[PDB]
Amino acid sequence: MGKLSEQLKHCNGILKELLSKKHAAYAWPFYKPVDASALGLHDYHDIIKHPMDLSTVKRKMENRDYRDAQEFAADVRLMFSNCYKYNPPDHDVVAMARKLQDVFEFRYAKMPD
Ligand SMILES: CCC(=O)c1c[nH]c(C(=O)NC)c1
Repeated sequence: MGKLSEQLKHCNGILKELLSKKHAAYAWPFYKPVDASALGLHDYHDIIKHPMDLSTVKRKMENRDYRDAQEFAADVRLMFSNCYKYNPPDHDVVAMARKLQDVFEFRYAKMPD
């Protein structure tokens, strides 16, 4: 297969891992779009202009929306950045984001050339 295909297989592997039971204890806040209204976060969409979550990343991967690994990584990192922008840095969800980003960055680094 081509490099872009092989790199997107690596990306799909990472996505499956981020959604796996292994990481569920800290990944679960990132599974679905933030329901701002339901959670009482009435300022969320004033602060976060581009919401992102792992179900949206999964839909985009399934729809062949991602043309390369860089585009995939941009959405996963946008998801983490939204968490660091919105939440005070001492909040539990930020610790969970940092742990899941550690999983992401270390495996993303193993991208086949
Ligand atoms: C009620 C508080 C709450 O559930 C929450 C706060 N921040 C987030 C978040 O950034 N989720 C990605 C969720």
